[PDB]
Amino acid sequence: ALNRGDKVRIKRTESYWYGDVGTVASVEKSGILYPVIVRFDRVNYNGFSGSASGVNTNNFAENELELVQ
Amino acid sequence: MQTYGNDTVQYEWWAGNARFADQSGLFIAAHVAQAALTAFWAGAFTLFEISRFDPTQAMGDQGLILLPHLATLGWGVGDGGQIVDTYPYFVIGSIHLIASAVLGAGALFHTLRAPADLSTLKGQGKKFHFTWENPQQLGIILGHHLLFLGAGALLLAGKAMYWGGLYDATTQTVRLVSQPTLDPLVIYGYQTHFASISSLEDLVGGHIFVGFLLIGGGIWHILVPPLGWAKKVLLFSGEAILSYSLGGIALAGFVAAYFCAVNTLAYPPEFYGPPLAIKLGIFPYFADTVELPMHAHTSRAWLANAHFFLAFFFLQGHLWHALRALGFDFKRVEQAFDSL
Amino acid sequence: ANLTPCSENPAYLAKSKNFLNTTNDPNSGKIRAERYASALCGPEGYPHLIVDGRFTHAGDFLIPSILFLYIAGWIGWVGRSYLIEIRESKNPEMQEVVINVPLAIKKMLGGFLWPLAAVGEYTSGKLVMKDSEIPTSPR
Amino acid sequence: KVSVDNNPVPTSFEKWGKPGHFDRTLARGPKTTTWIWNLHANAHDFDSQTSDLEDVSRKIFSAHFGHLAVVFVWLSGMYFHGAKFSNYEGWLADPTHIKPSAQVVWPIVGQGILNGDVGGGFHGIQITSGLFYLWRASGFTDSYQLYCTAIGGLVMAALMLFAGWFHYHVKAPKLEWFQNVESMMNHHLAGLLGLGSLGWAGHQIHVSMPINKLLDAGVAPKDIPLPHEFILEPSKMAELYPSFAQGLTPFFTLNWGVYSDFLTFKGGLNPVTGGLWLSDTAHHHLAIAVLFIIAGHMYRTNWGIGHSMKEILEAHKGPFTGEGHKGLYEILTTSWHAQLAINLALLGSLTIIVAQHMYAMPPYPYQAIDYATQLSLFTHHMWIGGFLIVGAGAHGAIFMVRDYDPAKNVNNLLDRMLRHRDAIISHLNWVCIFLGFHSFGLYIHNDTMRALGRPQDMFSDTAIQLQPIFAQWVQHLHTLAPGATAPNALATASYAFGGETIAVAGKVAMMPITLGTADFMVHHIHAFTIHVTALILLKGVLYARSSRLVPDKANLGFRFPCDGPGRGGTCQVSGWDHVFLGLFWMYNSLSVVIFHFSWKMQSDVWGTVSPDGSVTHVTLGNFAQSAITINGWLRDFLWAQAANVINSYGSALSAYGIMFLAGHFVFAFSLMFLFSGRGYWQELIESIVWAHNKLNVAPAIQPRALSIIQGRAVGVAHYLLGGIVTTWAFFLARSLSIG
Amino acid sequence: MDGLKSFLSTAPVMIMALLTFTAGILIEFNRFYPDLLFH
Ligand code: CLA
Ligand code: CLA
Ligand code: CLA
Ligand code: CLA
Ligand SMILES: CC1=C(/C=C/C(C)=C/C=C/C(C)=C/C=C/C=C(C)/C=C/C=C(C)/C=C/C2=C(C)CCCC2(C)C)C(C)(C)CCC1
Ligand SMILES: CC1=C(/C=C/C(C)=C/C=C/C(C)=C\C=C\C=C(C)\C=C\C=C(C)\C=C\C2=C(C)CCCC2(C)C)C(C)(C)CCC1
Ligand SMILES: CC1=C(C/C=C(\C)CCC[C@H](C)CCC[C@H](C)CCCC(C)C)C(=O)c2ccccc2C1=O
Ligand code: SF4
Repeated sequence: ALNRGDKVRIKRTESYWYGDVGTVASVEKSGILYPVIVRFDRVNYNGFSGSASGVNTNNFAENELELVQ
Repeated sequence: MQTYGNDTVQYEWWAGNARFADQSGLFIAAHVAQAALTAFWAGAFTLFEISRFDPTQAMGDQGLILLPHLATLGWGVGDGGQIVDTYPYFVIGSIHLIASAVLGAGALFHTLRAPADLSTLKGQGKKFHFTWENPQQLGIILGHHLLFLGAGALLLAGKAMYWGGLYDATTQTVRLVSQPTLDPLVIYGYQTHFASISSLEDLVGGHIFVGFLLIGGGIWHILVPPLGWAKKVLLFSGEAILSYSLGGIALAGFVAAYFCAVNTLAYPPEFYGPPLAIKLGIFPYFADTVELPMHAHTSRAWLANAHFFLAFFFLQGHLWHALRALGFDFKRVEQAFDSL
Repeated sequence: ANLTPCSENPAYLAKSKNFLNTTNDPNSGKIRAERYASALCGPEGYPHLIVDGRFTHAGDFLIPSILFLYIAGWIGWVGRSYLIEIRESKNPEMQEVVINVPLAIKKMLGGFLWPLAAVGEYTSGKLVMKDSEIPTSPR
Repeated sequence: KVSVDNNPVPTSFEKWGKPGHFDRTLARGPKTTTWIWNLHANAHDFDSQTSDLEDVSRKIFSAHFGHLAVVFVWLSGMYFHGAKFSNYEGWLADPTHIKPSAQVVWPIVGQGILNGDVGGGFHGIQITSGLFYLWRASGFTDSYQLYCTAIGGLVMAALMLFAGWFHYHVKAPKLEWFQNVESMMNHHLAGLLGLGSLGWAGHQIHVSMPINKLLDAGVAPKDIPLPHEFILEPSKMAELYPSFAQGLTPFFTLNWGVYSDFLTFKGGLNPVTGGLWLSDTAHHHLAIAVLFIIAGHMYRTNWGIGHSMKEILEAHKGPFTGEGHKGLYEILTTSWHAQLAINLALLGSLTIIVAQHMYAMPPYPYQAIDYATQLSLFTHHMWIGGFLIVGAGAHGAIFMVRDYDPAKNVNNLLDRMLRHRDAIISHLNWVCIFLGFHSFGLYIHNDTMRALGRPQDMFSDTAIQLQPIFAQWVQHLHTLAPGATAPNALATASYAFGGETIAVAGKVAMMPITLGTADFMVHHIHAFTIHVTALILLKGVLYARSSRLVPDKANLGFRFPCDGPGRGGTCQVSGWDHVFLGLFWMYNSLSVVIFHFSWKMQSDVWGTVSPDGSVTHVTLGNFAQSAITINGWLRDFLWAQAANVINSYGSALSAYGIMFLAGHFVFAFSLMFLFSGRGYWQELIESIVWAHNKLNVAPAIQPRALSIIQGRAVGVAHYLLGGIVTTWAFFLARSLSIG
Repeated sequence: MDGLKSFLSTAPVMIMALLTFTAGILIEFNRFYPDLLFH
């Protein structure tokens, strides 16, 4: 139950962004497990060694997100 | 300011003094704060020079800058160029210190209590309101400053004649100079050897002549408004009058730097050190004939070189502001390099 | 203390007659020899430093100590608040790679109010972040 | 045949404020701090930015002009420091006694003690580069000629910078101008090497010969005629040599035998000044000029005559070699990395040849007397040569990964050599292990025989002696050469093979170097380490395409850390990591080579001389029976000769002590990057990001640890820097203490 | 020169100008007042 562009804190407890805020880019349709597309500004450890950047967008669930707006 | 369009202009903090150049009260406040800073430097540094003075040595070798400026007027000078009693230097230093205190108090008064523009006043404050476009009020301010400089020249004249005695390099005593020169033809002829005059009566005669000339210019500028022949040739803005004043003070600094290094009676050789030699290396500086041990220089060298370099950079400040007053963009010179 | 002062130490008085000139001033070793006379030396002739906190030797330690504690705090505050004012302009990455040098010069000049600003930021809560909104690592 | 495009790239300063524009993944944005290291790791990778063979080639050409500006401003700094802040005219007044110094230090923090008394009242730091003897060989007299040479060098530095801007942004050449490789080869042969050798032959005839002749006669400074006065008055040149009255006319009628009084074949050394004869080197440079310009017309460009190299490579094919060199002309004119590997290999071996020739035939006046100049010039050129050979092993692998197209070269020498990579490497490491046991286990064996108190079972000369008979026979042939196999030569090629002891100013220039069994063992040590470095680099070249462990190595790139922890583990498998290992092995090889040089030359060659003919050396002949032990290499060389670095405080050689300890520091600092891996430091840096996020000071540039290749690169860089700085400080402080 | 002001304000040139200014004032303070172990 989130909009498209609201700040939300993550409570994944196993991700790189754990406690960092993110903007919900889109919420997909129901039925799937992790529909909440969340984008961040800080990239994670991703890619091969010596890569210039990583990824920021990620599919998250609903019950592990704390809305801060 | 110039304001080549964009009437509501915003300056950043590194040009932060350009923000109050249109307003009136802060324009008074910053300048009287600056005059408070000059009076503070004068009084506090002649006190600091009394604090670091040794009578067992000569004067100009130890960096004595303000005490020779007071001893040329002959306040606490004894015999043979020796200073044994320094009361009036401390007196004039305390006078300048309390004068700086009251000038800074007036500066903070005009910053805080007096408003920005003097057009919102009702009584005498509305008469002091000025704008950079009407030249009449600027002429009134111009004439009153002319009158005050003439009054200062008359006070120096009274110090030379009645209020005390000056100092000479011939007898090396005080001298109550009376009966100066009265002829203006020889003053017209003094445009060639003004550096070495070698007579104090001619000095006080030139001072009373330039003082009466200043009073004449003052009453002339108060009496008549500025005419229309100069308004077609002189620009009327803040930076224009800033440019004219900057060129004037740069020329005055060059003249004072020439006067310091070569004179002998307005700068005595026992107070400022020996007269200098104009030596051009990369830039024309002023070198001494003898060399001081601890890489040191006399007061004449410091005064002449500092006033020369400050006059040079004030000439380039006049150049910057005068090209700014003529409509030049100054990112046009960056756009000329970028088009290339 | 068991250390003799340099005003009467025999090894220091034997070693001060030939102190080497460091700078181009030819009397630099002699003025160093009379500058280090106030300090105390051991049995070798070298000036030791009492660091216990007693103020009679505070010129050995405490007087430069707080001097550095100004300048480091100055650098720290200039490095901190500048990051805050590039937390958003349009993109902080290029403003960290190339420097917004008028903003940097503004912070570099204004950094001499750093300890009062530090107590102000500590009281306003904008110095120390909360223990829950910080991106911690998983246990 | 000139093909130039006009204005390909606009000159603009706006691209300078956007770092990382040359690569596609760097110009997006610095999201992570590793982008910064990538900005320096791909700044010269011009093959990864452009992929059209025309933009990269003009980028290389302008980069050559920029580097040439760097060398010209460096050479200008050498001549300017020799002009203004040196004692070149003072050293020229008295070359034997006082010592050269071309750097004065500002006394600020007590470093005025570095300005030691080098002789004649002048203070400063004594130079060991020895370009003063270069200047006396060229013919410099006063400091004004060095000053005008520095001014002309700075003029040509700005001229090369303007040529770089002109050849990239105004008039840049096309790809066919670069691929004219036969015109490039014969122009570089004749017009660059041969024409430059003819220019220096003319300078050695007119300037270097008469000035050094009257300086060997004993003419004081401010009494030598100016170098142009010999041309302006040929009588002053004709009174020194009788053949100059004959004029140019015997040269054209092939009457060269009357030129024999000033183009001699003396050889050996000059007994007055302790260097090569200037008439010998003048005749030498003239002969090299003639042979190079003759060889500078071999390749056809426009006039039909000449060898195009394509059918040269077509014609060489044998039974073992299949199709021969069919395809290599298309390889070496379409890939810059193969040309870089060949040129770095041959420039590295050239620089090592330069070091191995500039110690037994000292070409400069008073160079062999100054031991610090001789030792520093030897070891520095040894290190530059070994570095460039490792770069050959690098760019061979880069050619294999990104510039090797297997469809064009089928059954040629490159394909056949890649087809039996196991039969090459499995014999190369066998001879590595055989040399390793038979050059190091000999050292362990007589170390143990000396430690067990039985010296009759060692490998000494009094013990079981391994006499190097082949080089001793070669020395016998070089001693017997002048008069039998070189009849117009008076002296030998050098006095290191065999002959008299050359003494100049109380010191020894060059005496014959006998080769005992210690030289046998240390030469096999040298051949062993050369074989191992030529194993790591060669198996980085051959195994860069694919393998049996990982057969997908070409698609992963040249510079990748690993394939993963699988197959037991595949870390350090790329062609880059073989260069990373070969750099340490070049360090070990050249350290032992310059150690053998320094100890043998200061135990059997150098030292003072006595008027009755007896020679006393610096270490009194330790290399005979004490260079065969590891404890002998430690006690008598690394402990005894390091005392001049240790006990030199409060003196002129005081900076070398705090460079000795500095080099030990950078070695020990390199071990942190070499031993540890990235993921520890990533797990620690993220905790420091937590401690920054607690105070809201965490940077928006994401701070994270170095890459794995970056960690190995900074480890090998600090290792080689620390070891070379330690050896530099030790060699300079020792050989400046011994004179 | 709209790009020269950005190139002179990159991180290496600004940190080199700041370290040159810091080393300059440190060397000048150590020339006019040398050998200060304490206060
Ligand atoms: C009569 C004196 C006078 C006055 C009233 C002004 C007034 C003004 N000038 Mg200015 N100027 C002057 C002299 C003067 N100038 C001289 C002599 C020069 C030549 C060096 C300049 C060069 C100059 C430039 C290049 C610019 C101005 C600008 C300006 C305007 C913005 C306010 C400002 O200066 O920024 C506030 C002042 C500061 C922040 C000070 C800067 C800090 C300096 C670098 C440190 C001081 C240097 C040094 C330590 C001084 C001590 C010397 C020695 C004892 C060691 C303002 C109207 C600016 C303008 O028109 O833009 C709107 C502008 O770009 N001026
Ligand atoms: C100016 C920004 C800044 C600030 C405020 C801090 C503040 C802090 N750092 Mg730190 N750090 C910085 C930059 C900064 N760091 C940088 C750039 C690096 C990479 C070299 C580090 C590496 C680092 C490590 C490895 C550690 C800290 C730690 C700490 C904390 C303890 C104090 C300390 O040891 O600092 C001392 C600072 C250093 C040793 C390195 C900084 C040295 C540079 C020269 C300071 C200036 C940086 C920058 C150029 C200035 C920007 C000015 C701006 C106008 C552009 C403290 C919160 C420690 C910690 O976790 O505490 C719990 C710790 O272990 N820092
Ligand atoms: C003719 C000489 C020459 C030329 C043109 C090249 C050219 C090239 N090499 Mg290369 N190389 C050479 C010699 C040469 N090399 C030699 C002799 C070696 C053996 C050491 C190597 C080893 C080598 C490796 C291992 C790699 C390259 C790579 C590359 C390519 C990219 C360069 C790059 O990103 O570095 C940009 C420049 C730098 C990173 C600067 C390096 C700074 C060094 C490490 C420190 C210098 C220490 C200094 C002297 C001491 C003082 C510093 C301090 C104490 C004050 C480029 C085509 C890379 C490549 O192709 O990857 C795909 C690559 O990975 N080269
Ligand atoms: C001092 C430490 C050390 C030693 C001894 C070696 C030794 C060796 N390295 Mg090596 N290496 C080292 C450090 C060392 N490395 C480091 C730091 C690096 C980092 C860059 C490398 C990188 C490296 C590479 C990249 C390669 C080697 C290779 C080799 C082998 C070459 C063959 C040889 O010399 O014959 C064998 C010589 C010895 C074993 C030393 C002699 C010792 C005596 C004679 C043997 C003991 C006698 C007897 C067995 C004792 C019996 C007692 C009983 C109780 C067992 C050799 C085993 C190469 C290899 O293995 O292929 C050929 C190879 O390719 N090394
Ligand atoms: C910046 C600014 C400004 C300005 C200001 C100013 C610049 C000020 C100045 C001021 C001043 C500058 C003041 C002064 C003061 C003074 C004082 C403070 C004094 C005191 C002294 C004393 C008290 C002394 C005493 C004594 C005596 C009398 C004698 C005996 C001894 C003794 C020495 C003790 C303004 C606001 C506009 C605006 C904003 C910014
Ligand atoms: C006096 C003395 C002493 C003592 C000392 C002590 C004992 C110390 C302690 C210490 C401690 C017990 C400390 C604590 C601390 C804690 C904390 C908690 C801290 C805080 C910090 C922070 C928070 C930071 C911040 C900042 C600043 C301030 C600036 C810059 C920026 C930053 C952010 C970095 C001694 C004996 C040595 C000697 C004598 C003298
Ligand atoms: C310490 C370490 C790190 C951490 C490396 C870091 C944090 C790099 C440190 C760089 C700092 C910022 C120093 C800057 C480097 C130079 C001193 C810059 C020169 C600046 C002057 C000219 C002013 C690794 O990432 C690593 C990776 C793989 C194997 C081993 C290691 C490893 O040992
Ligand atoms: S240890 Fe490192 S380099 Fe080796 S396989 Fe694992 S990840 Fe790759």
